[PDB]
Amino acid sequence: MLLVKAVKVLVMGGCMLPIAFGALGTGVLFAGFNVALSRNPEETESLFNNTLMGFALIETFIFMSIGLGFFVLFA
Amino acid sequence: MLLVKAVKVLVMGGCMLPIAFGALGTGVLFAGFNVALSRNPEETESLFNNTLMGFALIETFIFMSIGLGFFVLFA
Amino acid sequence: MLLVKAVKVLVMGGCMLPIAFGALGTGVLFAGFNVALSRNPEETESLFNNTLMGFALIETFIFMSIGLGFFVLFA
Amino acid sequence: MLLVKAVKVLVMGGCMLPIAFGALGTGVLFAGFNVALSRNPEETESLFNNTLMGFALIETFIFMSIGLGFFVLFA
Amino acid sequence: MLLVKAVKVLVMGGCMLPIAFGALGTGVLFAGFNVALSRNPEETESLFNNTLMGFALIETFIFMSIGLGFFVLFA
Amino acid sequence: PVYANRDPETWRSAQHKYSKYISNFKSGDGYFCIPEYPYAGEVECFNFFVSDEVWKWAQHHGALSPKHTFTIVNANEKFVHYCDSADAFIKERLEKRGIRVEYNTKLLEVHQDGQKATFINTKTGEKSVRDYNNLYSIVPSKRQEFLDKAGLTNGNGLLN
Amino acid sequence: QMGFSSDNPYNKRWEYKWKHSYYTYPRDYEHTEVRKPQDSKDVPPIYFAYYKDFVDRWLPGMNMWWQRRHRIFDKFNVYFLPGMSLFFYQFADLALGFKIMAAFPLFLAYTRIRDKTLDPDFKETYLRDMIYQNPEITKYFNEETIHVLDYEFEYLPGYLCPEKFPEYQNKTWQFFNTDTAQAEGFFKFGDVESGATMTLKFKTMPIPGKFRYQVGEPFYFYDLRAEIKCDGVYKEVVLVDEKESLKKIRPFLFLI
Amino acid sequence: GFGCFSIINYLYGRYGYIINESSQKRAAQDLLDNDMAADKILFKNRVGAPTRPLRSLDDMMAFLSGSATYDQLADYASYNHAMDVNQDQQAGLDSWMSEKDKNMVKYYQRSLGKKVEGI
Amino acid sequence: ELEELTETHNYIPGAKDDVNLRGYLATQFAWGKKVISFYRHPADDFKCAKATKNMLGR
Ligand SMILES: CCCCCCCCCCCCCCCCCC(=O)OC[C@H](COP(=O)([O-])OCC[N+](C)(C)C)OC(=O)CCCCCCCCCCCCCCCCC
Ligand SMILES: CCCCCCCCCCCCCCCCCC(=O)OC[C@H](COP(=O)([O-])OCC[N+](C)(C)C)OC(=O)CCCCCCCCCCCCCCCCC
Ligand SMILES: Nc1ncnc2c1ncn2[C@@H]1O[C@H](COP(=O)(O)OP(=O)(O)OP(=O)(O)O)[C@@H](O)[C@H]1O
Ligand SMILES: [Mg+2]
Repeated sequence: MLLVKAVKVLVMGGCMLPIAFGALGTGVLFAGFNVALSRNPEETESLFNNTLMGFALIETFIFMSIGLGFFVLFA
Repeated sequence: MLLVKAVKVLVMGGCMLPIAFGALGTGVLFAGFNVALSRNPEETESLFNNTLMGFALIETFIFMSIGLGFFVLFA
Repeated sequence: MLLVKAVKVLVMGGCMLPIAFGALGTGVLFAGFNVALSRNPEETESLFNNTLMGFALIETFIFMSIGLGFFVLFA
Repeated sequence: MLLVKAVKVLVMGGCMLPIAFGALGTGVLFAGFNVALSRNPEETESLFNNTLMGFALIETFIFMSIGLGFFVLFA
Repeated sequence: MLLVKAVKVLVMGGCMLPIAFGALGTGVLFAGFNVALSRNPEETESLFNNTLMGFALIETFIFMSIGLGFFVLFA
Repeated sequence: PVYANRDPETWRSAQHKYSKYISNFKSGDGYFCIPEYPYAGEVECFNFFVSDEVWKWAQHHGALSPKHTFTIVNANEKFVHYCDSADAFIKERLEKRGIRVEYNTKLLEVHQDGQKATFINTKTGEKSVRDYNNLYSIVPSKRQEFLDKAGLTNGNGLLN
Repeated sequence: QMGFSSDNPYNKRWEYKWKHSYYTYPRDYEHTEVRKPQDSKDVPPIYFAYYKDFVDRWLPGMNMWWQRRHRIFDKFNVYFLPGMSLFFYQFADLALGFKIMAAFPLFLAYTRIRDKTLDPDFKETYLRDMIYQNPEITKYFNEETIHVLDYEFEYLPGYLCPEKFPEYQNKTWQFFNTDTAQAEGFFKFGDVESGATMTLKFKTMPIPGKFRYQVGEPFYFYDLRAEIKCDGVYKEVVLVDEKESLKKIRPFLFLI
Repeated sequence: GFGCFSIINYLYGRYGYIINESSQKRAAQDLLDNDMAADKILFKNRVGAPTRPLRSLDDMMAFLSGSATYDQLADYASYNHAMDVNQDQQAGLDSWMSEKDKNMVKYYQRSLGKKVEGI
Repeated sequence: ELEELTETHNYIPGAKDDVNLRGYLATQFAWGKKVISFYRHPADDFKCAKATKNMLGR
């Protein structure tokens, strides 16, 4: 119990890995949105919406991990 | 016995590794969408329809990992 | 004995590494497909064909490892 | 004995690492083949052949790794 | 004794790391060849020869590692 | 169904006709022609021993008609000129397998319309016409004059 | 001969080809004349839809297998596959793999019995393209004015003469086949514009094409003859002669 | 394929001892020989727990090559009370132990359902 | 006419009308603006399937 609990909490730390890759995926995404915006600003709003939209797909994995994290942390 | 259990949970944490790369792969996919959209927005629908399709395959593997995750945790 | 089993279950977890690279590798292939499409959307057919074919080889390696995983887990 | 045996099966798992990079390497190769095609789709057969050839060389490493695996697993 | 023998087997597995990067490096090189080929396919023979040469130099490092592996495995 | 020893330069990477000589021999008369010595590919291009084994299977399950004919048309008198041990072994093995041979006969013309092959017996100077359905020939060589005009070759046309 | 035949009088050479969109079968068979309300039975009996499916779909399907039963009596279907099924059927209770390896040879037999009992269908569009390219036929026949008076096409039984077709004297091929897979038939044609009639006799056999293992054309016309008859002129056209065709191409000898 | 795989899996169940029973008897006594050697060279504290397997290289191998070495140490680390006692010893509270206190882990193993003798 | 549609299970509105004006009025702001194809039956299925050298029929 206490022995397995120790590795349980350790696994919960692993959930902070997507938190890292999600940040990098964000920095890269908005970079493409900016450079792409400059080449064709006529559709700014279109690009902008798709930008945040894409980001929503990033925090997806984030919440999924934390959910899976606390789950195995107690299941 | 108790050791393999501590390893079973440890492996279940590793399942959050694709959850990390899936986020990064998304920011890259959506970045290409913006640049591709700014390049030729007249063909948005085609460029777009292919985007979600790719993403569907992306998180499919993510769910697949969770499958093997709970398997080794209970099998 | 017991430890060798503990390592076997661990090696089974390592199989989720290609699962991570497959997601990133997939986002990249579909990222370029978008841009490659916007550059010349007239050739949707050929480009799209090459996408899934490439995707096949990508996922082929994914399940190859999973097969290798269960193998070492019971052999 | 069992310790050396534990490392044997452990290395057998490590062979799945090139499998991950082989998946990523494949997406990059085909992503370029797509872009390379949209640029000048006149050379489908040429670009297509050069693509699969490079992919064949990749499987050489993949199979080479697995070969090294079973070898070290029993020798 | 048995411990150093175990590490010898462990280092033998480490040789699969260049194998992974060698596979990824192969896809990258051929991707550059494909795109560089479609842009100027008239001189395919030149680009083609330079490609395989690089691939040979890549396997050079690959074979070096394996050679290094068996060396420390028995020396 | 006319095949040769080398591939022309007009074939692309998608043409594999070379590999269909043994496969696509469902029936008919087959002729393996050898030109007059000197020629290139004496022993490295002799594929009449693999075809026999592959065609022995076709007769077993019916892929190859039972009324077929395969004969080796050798313009020369011996297969290996500068090695009697090898040539004696070949002629010994060809008979053991059941293959027929015709010496002093060289291919002369090929009609692509009606599949007619014109052979000529250099010994008797008698030419004949034979229907073919799977024809293989080793490309014949030819002496270059610039080496004879300079007075370097000797006889056949090889360097002295 | 057409194996699949119901009591329906019309379109006998298309009964197995036509895929109707009916939920069930029509109350009566296609009328050949205008009938009276009392000639037919209102509100047909109970369980009529099931009866029709048996006499219009099941029964003519079994009449096809019975009509061409001589093509499935090979030692492979008769002894080998049933014997293979009994060998594993004795161990069916030990594991599931025995149930499978015992039923597979039965599913394999049904597939060979299924394909071998079907009516032999040649590529009729290839045929009409061949005769309409001949000038001696287009002089009296045209697709806009031609009509069919009779049609016959059936497999030939047993092995043929072992001098014209020595291929079939192969004990390995005989183990799988009792028939030749060749077919013979004719076509009774008429032209309503010119008033001409001709009997288009043809013999077919399977041939290999361009590949090693697969058949190219299961029904290749190696003999195609037309005996044209007009007001007072009789012509005999030979589109494909067997003496010249059998010297170039040989049959295929299906296995399995 | 399923037919062959499902069959060989049965023959290996019904039969199979014809060729592997020797390797099983070999690993049986071998698993007892290394266990017997572990008890000879291993630090057992006042309770039967190998708390110092890293004392030397031979102890590390004897601990890994054993079957019960993982259990005697895991069941001890899982008993919250025995770890509470150890936490007190580290702080400076220690004393002598009776025969009943020495078996505190054996009582814990028995409660889980383990078959332990010598209480 | 309404009975014939019901008895033939042509219960897709406007399928047998050459100009399904009612369908255009209902799709003026629909996503993927489309009207039912002419004489479309809810039971017909023209789906095909092929196998090629490549996967997924490509
Ligand atoms: C020891 C006992 C023997 C084993 C018992 C086996 C029972 C077999 C009968 C029940 C199974 C029915 C399954 C049918 C599923 C497919 C539908 C179908 O039938 O398609 C027909 C199809 C009809 O054609 P079709 O449906 O493929 O396409 C028709 C195309 N159009 C519409 C254009 C016309 O024909 C066949 O499949 C071939 C005939 C198969 C015959 C089926 C088995 C008949 C068994 C006869 C002997 C039974 C003796 C017992 C009687 C004793 C006296 C009481
Ligand atoms: C409470 C009563 C019960 C209600 C039951 C459900 C009611 C359903 C109401 C009808 C709407 C159904 C949505 C269908 C999608 C219509 C939009 C569309 O076609 O996409 C075009 C869209 C929109 O194109 P557009 O040009 O028309 O609109 C663009 C919108 N703006 C203007 C804002 C940009 O474009 C696409 O091509 C996307 C293609 C993907 C569409 C995804 C379809 C997924 C669903 C299909 C599977 C469903 C089968 C379920 C079977 C279950 C069997 C058990
Ligand atoms: N080009 C095609 N593409 C897709 N499916 C096809 C094609 N040709 C045939 N099929 C399918 O295979 C079936 C059989 O084809 P087949 O040519 O034998 O029909 P057929 O009526 O006998 O033609 P014909 O009258 O010329 O003899 C067809 O009913 C069809 O479902
Ligand atoms: Mg037909």
